[PDB]
Amino acid sequence: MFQRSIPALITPFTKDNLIDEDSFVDHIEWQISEGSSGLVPAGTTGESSTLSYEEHCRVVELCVKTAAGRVPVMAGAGSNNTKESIELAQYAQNTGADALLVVVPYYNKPNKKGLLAHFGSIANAVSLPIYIYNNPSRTVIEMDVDTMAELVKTYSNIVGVKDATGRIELASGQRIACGSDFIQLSGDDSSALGFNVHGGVGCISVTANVAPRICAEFQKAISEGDYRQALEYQDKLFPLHQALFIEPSISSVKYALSRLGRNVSLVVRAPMVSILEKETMFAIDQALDHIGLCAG
Amino acid sequence: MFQRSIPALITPFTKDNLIDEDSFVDHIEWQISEGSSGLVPAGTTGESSTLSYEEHCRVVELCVKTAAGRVPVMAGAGSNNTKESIELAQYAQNTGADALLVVVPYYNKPNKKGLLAHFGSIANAVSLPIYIYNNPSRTVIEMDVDTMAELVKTYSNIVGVKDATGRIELASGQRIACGSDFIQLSGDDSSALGFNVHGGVGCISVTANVAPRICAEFQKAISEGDYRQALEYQDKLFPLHQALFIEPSISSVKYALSRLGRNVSLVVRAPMVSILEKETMFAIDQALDHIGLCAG
Ligand SMILES: *[C@@H](C[C@H](O)CCC(=O)O)C(=O)O
Ligand SMILES: *[C@@H](C[C@H](O)CCC(=O)O)C(=O)O
Repeated sequence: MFQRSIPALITPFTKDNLIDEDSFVDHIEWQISEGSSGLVPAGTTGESSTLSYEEHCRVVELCVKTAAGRVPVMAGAGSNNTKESIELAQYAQNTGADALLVVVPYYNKPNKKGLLAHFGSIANAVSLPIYIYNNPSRTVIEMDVDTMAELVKTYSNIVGVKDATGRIELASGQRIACGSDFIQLSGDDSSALGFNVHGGVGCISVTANVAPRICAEFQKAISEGDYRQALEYQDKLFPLHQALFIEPSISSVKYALSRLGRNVSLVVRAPMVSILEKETMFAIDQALDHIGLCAG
Repeated sequence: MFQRSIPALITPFTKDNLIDEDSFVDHIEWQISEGSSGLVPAGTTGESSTLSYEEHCRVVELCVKTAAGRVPVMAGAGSNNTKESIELAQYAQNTGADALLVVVPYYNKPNKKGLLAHFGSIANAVSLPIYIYNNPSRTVIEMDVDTMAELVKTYSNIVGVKDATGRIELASGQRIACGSDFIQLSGDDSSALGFNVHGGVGCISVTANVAPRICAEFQKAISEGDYRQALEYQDKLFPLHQALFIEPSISSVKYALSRLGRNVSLVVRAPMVSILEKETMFAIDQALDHIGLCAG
């Protein structure tokens, strides 16, 4: 269901700090027309953390309605509060999402028994497919492979992972422990290539917000097994992947989209700030121009 | 104003998962009469992550009303959403708290400019004193000494830190950069002793929930400079400090309280669980015995 290039969508805001619904719709429609294969609304890159419950819901609802069944929609539905996670998950299901992205809880550092309680309680509350989002560089704790295997064996609707560790040995470990039917998606743009040759089938990408066509061509070459050509795309994209997290990628992505002429404002919600260092903007600009993304 | 032993109060829950207000009030009265010098409601040990906005406000208000001026109340106003922190801080001010505890944002990983925006925005929205809560073992990012010193120099109501790093060389660096009027409180029970000799004046403690009297006598000895007696207290408290975070401390503390006979249920909110391993319960029990606290 989910494969190849899947953007973790930004959430654009207006000058008055409302959800820029028009810009969000245009972004989705542009992403699809450029070759993105699925959508993740209200994830990390979507500034989930600074959305109200009702904004989060509205963002998922809007993304589902815009996609119009052309590509699958994996709703962000995870916080570090299980009850709230269940509420976001059931909303996503009732509004028509195709699947759920559920992060390992951040900040309160549950132990393994808590992870089993968290994901198990969510899996029992919806019938949608659930993707475990493992990102220790933000959550500190890391779900280990025994726990992930245990969840897959226990809950039929826990069906894959987003693996943002960037340590691709874990892709081999997860493939062996959870089965080759377990759907592995990279959560780290810069190692997405090797992740797939170890068994991944796509990437939930930051960079695809900014460069969806070549990210899509990149993932298409991999799925055709043209790895020589995938390596040529990697050398072109890698400087951009890197330039976009010199500072928080949410700021950097909106900076780049606005530079490219997309109708996306620079506004972000605190504690993100839109002001970038000049060295950062210069790195992003050079990487964009090396790919040749400026129309004019 | 804030000094010696200050418990990060647990939030007790009923069997039906409501806030157990009578238990919370009783815990506060007990804490005060056993010699705790301040209270921090709705911090990390308070399970702030799993309180609704309303319940968080209720915990703070109920703590303020119970304390009734006897000891100062430093309300938890932390989240990784700046707008929400402002609302929590303004609720705390309007309900009568004496100060605010504000964690460095977790999960979304702001950079230095984001920290200045986050803490600056909060300092502009309230007139209460603010304590920076630095805990990179949960937030990943760590506020550095230059950023702290700049906040302190810029905003008159940024007055202190909770320094939960447990690297006490930072207490020296923060003392020199921010000045000796800067109020430094340890956020790490096991190194509170050395933290104070480097310039700290108290501890926001997990263990004080369980053994408020001994922790109070421990901090009293330090403030009188009887460091020989303080080391004697450290040797008796250290096994309890360590036993309480074998597994998550919020579960471990509530288990310890019930083994002491207090009216605190074991209920915690997912993704925390109350089940502890046999070895964890035994390590806590023996640590409690070693302080004669229960057996002798
Ligand atoms: C997933 C896409 C990326 O994994 C974000 C990675 C990061 O840590 O910045 C998402 O939910 O954004
Ligand atoms: C502050 C007290 C401690 O630093 C908690 C220690 C931990 O990281 O668990 C608080 O807000 O609980």
